Amino acid sequence: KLSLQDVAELIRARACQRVVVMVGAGISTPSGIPDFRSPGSGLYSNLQQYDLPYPEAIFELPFFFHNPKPFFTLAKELYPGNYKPNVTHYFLRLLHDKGLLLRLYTQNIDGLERVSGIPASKLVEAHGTFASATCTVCQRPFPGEDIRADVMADRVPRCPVCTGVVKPDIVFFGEPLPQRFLLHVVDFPMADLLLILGTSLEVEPFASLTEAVRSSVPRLLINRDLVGPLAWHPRSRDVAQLGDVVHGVESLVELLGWTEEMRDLVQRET
Amino acid sequence: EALPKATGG
Ligand SMILES: *CCC[n+]1cc(CCCCCCCCCCCC)n([C@H]2O[C@H](COP(=O)(O)OP(=O)(O)OC[C@H]3O[C@@H](n4cnc5c(N)ncnc54)[C@H](O)[C@@H]3O)[C@@H](O)[C@H]2O)n1
Ligand SMILES: [Zn+2]
Repeated sequence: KLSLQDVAELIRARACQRVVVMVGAGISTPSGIPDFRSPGSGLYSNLQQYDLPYPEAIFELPFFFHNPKPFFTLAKELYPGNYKPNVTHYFLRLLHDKGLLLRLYTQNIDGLERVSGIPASKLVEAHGTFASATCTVCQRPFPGEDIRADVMADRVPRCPVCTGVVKPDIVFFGEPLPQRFLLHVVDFPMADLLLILGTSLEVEPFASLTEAVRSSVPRLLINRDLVGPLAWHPRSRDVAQLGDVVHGVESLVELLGWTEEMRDLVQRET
Repeated sequence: EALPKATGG
């Protein structure tokens, strides 16, 4: 089997020059944002006070059309927080600074990839963004700040033209993904390394991307535990660094010899 | 038609 040191040596020799990355909410728990499925602390274990038929309903499009108030109540709790990127985000920026990042596919809606300096064309926000919004009736677009302003004032955002409910451009369950998700069609067959960080690989079609790389390509998981195909459909060149994501990234950085570059980047940015 | 919908599976 391959080790983490083997992956670091492949990168250092530039045998791997074209890295695709898949991330989820586990990369932002070190920044103070809860994930969805962790025992005790995950969002799905902490929605009892909301007016929901079941927890998952708060992120489902048909329920949003039925009653959007629980979703906006929850959003009011994320807007004020001044979350910052952590070492995981800056490591992905360092990959770009070294010319190794092919594309970063994220499920997160916290915006921290952009804050850490990943350029828009290298980034696929596969489940959308709070940065923009769309009227659910007339489909007119609006900046995300308008929605933020209404929500923090305890109002459901309504369209100034038709009075329909205006929704942030996040992909709810049951909603189409953005067109740029289709970059995966070319990105994954030519990637020469896949990095998977902080995700349960439970949501589709995002999770199916893990099988789109070639069988000859290593898949490196940095996560608290084995998940998805890495758990039940493993491949011979899979590597798992099971533990905290910041500790795993710092270990990889040390094996790569990138400690000075990481420190310089974090200093500049913080 | 080519754009997929998000599911729990
Ligand atoms: C088809 C579309 C489905 N979809 C849409 C969305 C987004 C809905 C809107 C969200 C609004 C959030 C508001 C928050 C307010 C907060 C106020 C304070 N989603 C979302 O659900 C999916 C979640 O999947 P995930 O893989 O990203 O997250 P999980 O929690 O399921 O798994 C996390 C994973 O990471 C590990 N882990 C956590 N912390 C770790 C550390 N420190 N180190 C290592 N590993 C860590 C956990 O053990 C677990 O394995 C996404 O698709 C998201 O977009 N879905
Ligand atoms: Zn409208």
